Amino acid sequence: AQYEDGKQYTTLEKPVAGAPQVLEFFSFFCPHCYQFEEVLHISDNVKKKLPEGVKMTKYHVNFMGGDLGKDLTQAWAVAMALGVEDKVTVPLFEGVQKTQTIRSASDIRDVFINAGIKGEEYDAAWNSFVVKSLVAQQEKAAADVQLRGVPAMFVNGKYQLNPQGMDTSNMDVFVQQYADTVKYLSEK
Repeated sequence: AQYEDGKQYTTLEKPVAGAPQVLEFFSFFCPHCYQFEEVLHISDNVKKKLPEGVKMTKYHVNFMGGDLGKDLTQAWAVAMALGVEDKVTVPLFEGVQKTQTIRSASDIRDVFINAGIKGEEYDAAWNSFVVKSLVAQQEKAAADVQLRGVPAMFVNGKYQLNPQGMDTSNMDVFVQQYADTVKYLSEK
């Protein structure tokens, strides 16, 4: 067929019940994730092609960057709680990987302040139990698919995108194949 298990996607041995419809995992430490987000704009091109009634979820992971990695998962929970993902994603990626000016929880916080989130508001969220449960959700989602690498995308808790089985000679064409594959899996 044109789409084949084991080629553009894989099937989870152990399907995950009640999983988000489209679930993407990343780390601000992850070099391919940087490419996916700032150069390829994967999350965005996927959404443009998702059928109506299909929601997209994006979670940060702990297993890269040690202590700072965990802080970033909590900051990403803060980002989700305040709904400011589209304001902090670029400066966090560049702060960790481009300028390398993010070295501590305080440096992460600076990114939010610079993005116009007020200090009291950031700190309140950071220390909130709503953010604690959002950290819990991120961890549990990754745990449910035995996640050992990023970037990763899962559709309906049963299919895992397989980008290594795609031509990367043209960046535009890779992105649409990725997006079209997600659309296909979504309609499965």
